[PDB]
Amino acid sequence: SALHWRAAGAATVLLVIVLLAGSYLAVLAERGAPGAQLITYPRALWWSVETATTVGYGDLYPVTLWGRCVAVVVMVAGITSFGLVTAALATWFVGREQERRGH
Amino acid sequence: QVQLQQPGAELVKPGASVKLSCKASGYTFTSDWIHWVKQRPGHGLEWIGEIIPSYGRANYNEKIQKKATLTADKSSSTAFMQLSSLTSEDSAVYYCARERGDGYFAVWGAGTTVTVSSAKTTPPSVYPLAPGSAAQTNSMVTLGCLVKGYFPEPVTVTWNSGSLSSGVHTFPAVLQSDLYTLSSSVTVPSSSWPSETVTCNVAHPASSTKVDKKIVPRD
Amino acid sequence: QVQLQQPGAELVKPGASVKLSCKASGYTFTSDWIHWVKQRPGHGLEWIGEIIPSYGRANYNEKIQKKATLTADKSSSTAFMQLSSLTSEDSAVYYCARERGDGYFAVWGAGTTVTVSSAKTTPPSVYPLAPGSAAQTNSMVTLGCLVKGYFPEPVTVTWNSGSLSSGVHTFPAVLQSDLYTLSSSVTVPSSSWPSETVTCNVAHPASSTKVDKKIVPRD
Amino acid sequence: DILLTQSPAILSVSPGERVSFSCRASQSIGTDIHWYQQRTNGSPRLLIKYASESISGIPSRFSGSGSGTDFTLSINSVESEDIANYYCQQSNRWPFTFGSGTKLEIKRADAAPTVSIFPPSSEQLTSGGASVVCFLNNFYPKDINVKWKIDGSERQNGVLNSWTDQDSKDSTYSMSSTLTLTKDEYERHNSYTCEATHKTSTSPIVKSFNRN
Repeated sequence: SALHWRAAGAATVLLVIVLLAGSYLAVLAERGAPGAQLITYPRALWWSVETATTVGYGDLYPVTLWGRCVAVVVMVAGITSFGLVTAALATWFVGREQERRGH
Repeated sequence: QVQLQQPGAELVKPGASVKLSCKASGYTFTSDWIHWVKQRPGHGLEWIGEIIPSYGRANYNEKIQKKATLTADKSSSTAFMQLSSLTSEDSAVYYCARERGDGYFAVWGAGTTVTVSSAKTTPPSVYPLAPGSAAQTNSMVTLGCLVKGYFPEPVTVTWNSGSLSSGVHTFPAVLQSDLYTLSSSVTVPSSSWPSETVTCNVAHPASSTKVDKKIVPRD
Repeated sequence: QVQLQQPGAELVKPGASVKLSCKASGYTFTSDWIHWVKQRPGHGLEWIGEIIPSYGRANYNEKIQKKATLTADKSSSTAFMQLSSLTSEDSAVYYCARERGDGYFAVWGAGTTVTVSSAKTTPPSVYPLAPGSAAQTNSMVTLGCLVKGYFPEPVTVTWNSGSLSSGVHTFPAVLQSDLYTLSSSVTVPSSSWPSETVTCNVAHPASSTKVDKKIVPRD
Repeated sequence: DILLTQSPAILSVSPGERVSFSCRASQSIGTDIHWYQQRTNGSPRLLIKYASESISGIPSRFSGSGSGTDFTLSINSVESEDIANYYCQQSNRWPFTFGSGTKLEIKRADAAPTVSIFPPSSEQLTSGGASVVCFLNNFYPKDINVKWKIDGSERQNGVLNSWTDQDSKDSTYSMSSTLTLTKDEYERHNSYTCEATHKTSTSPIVKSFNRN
């Protein structure tokens, strides 16, 4: 098992853990802020997903400082994880293209 | 099972404070919130506050003056609310409720009647209520017992320790000279009494009193 | 084509149930939804529910008590609605309609009149209505026929099997002793009768009856 | 904060008829509304969650509908046990809030009071006190008068009355009337009579007893 694949696997696991902790910590940051919607666990999990993917519909979003901090970690984990998958696909294609060229 | 357990009553002198408890059983999750809800006599439900025992974070209703302070004891699965500096406006039934972080209160405590006053605790006096002997019997017969001179509210009245439930009325207490009085009524087949026994059980949580009284015909 | 076909009528004893059918023709797509819409006499359209036959998933109006259950038979291109435990409040015309998943009902069934009662089915009696002979003729002449003593609603009245449509009135039925009565009126050039023939056709779906009656002058 | 409006505050229906409680939110809250039942002396009990979702243990009779700002709790065919207050609660935005609640009331057939008088107990006399207790039980409607007479003469000093809320067992009401006296003043009279005047009878229902 080559490095770029172990890392893509590791990244994906690590993102799922960030999604779960982020859901949990978002609700804990946002309860106590009047008007907040990010305040029950099921939809916080959906919110962490659509944040990690950078979709950001706008149905849900943090309004407190620490919910916004949790959001940033989730965004970075998500962009980084998907970028690491992209970089692993690059490595696979580049290796395959070496062989196909006899290099 | 009973998933949340709360004391029946606390009497608090004006200006004093009190710690209300709520011991949880059943499934407990890292994610569970314990909520507190106030109900004044003749009034609706009032959300006071919430705490997550696993992390110890608590939030309070802002819209109302903040006399409360919420803690939890993870070891004892017990949540505490400290209401401090109370007034007559704070006399109420205080419920606790459990919410799994998905927004609704699936299960509730029986609630603690908190009374703010300077009067002393007084266990009630229980008296039988069997008919006079010149009373004519129908196919049913009506018995009762009289709970008078107690303070504070509440008292619980059951009949034959819960087994009798059909045919039961308990009347709201009335307040007279700083003592409460109510009666309770039971109706059983005329047939069935006093052949089979009828007893009223009166618990008064504020004085840790429980008494039984058998209802026998008069001499 | 006729794209949705529904039976004209079902009579249902109170508390019983009934399966309503809707056979679709024309283009059918994997994406098509079949909808059900209730209309009580003198009232508007009421959305009941929907099903997608290709996947078999169904949704129901929550705002109204749920007596219905929707199924489909992909083989027969037929959608079924089972209304169970009916009351007088359930007597209505029930339409089915087809929606291509883009939000509007492009095509509708003719609807099924569902009557909840304990009364028996009764085919109508049809009687001619030709003028008396001392009646003066204008450039037009008016004929009719009388549909009485039937139950339940409805009946369809046509004239010369649909070919006559101008000059036609059918009056709403009136209800008398648990039997319905209506009349229908037709007006043709005086010229044109009885030289050319005039017949009323009366179908009563609840009894699977259809009858013709020629309107000839009186003896 | 989201205000939840429940109106009307009281709902009167006849036995077995459909009833609908209204909840209105001051802004759109999706389907994040739950409904609770509180009987006399009881704690709230979850009936419906997320506007329309059934709770196991809850009669099929109960249903919920609505989204956005307008929500309804419905009982198809009310029965006596449904006599309670009904509260809605939103969880869409912090903090959670409750509506002010709607009472269900059932208009049942008229019912005459069953009247009982009880002389004071030997236990209570032993402590220098005497209470004569009258029960007026299981009547309908709630409008009722009780009169006390000692030795034929009306009495109003020392009379405390208490009325139950509508009974969740039979949709009737009940009332207690308690005449308290000294042992001494009780010993100084013969007959104690309790008289009930109710819509179901032009003559009063009367129960009495002689201390002798």
